[PDB]
Amino acid sequence: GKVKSLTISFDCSNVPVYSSGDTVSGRVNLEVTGEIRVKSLKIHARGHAKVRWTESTQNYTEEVEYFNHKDILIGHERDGFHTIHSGRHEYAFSFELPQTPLATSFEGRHGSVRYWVKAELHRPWLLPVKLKKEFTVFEHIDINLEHHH
Repeated sequence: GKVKSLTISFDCSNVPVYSSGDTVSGRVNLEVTGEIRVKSLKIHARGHAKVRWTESTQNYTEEVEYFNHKDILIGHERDGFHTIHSGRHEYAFSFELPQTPLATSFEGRHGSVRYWVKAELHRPWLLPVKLKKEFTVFEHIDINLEHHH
């Protein structure tokens, strides 16, 4: 069998922008011909900030992780032998972002803030296939409140 395509998509028009408290939902999309044996399909979602600065002249950098979510969508972490059959497969995933403040996605001279989901397809006697896809976070969008009578 052969993996013909492996992609990540985010469920939503515009591309979804996320913020504190939001659920990020998406899928790992896999197209296969024939059959393939897999150990696991894993996802790893992460948000982090990295910054750079100079001091009289020794250069420094600092990193902070905002969250780190891991999930096994197929198989088992041990290194299961699940079989993916001919056709198209969309493996759903979802996770919730922290409710506390999250820095806006950013790339600049002095540093960056990045959020992403990484998918890993692990197969017997083969190197993992790894794919990353960024998603955009805004610190401030629209705070939804509810009122009751």
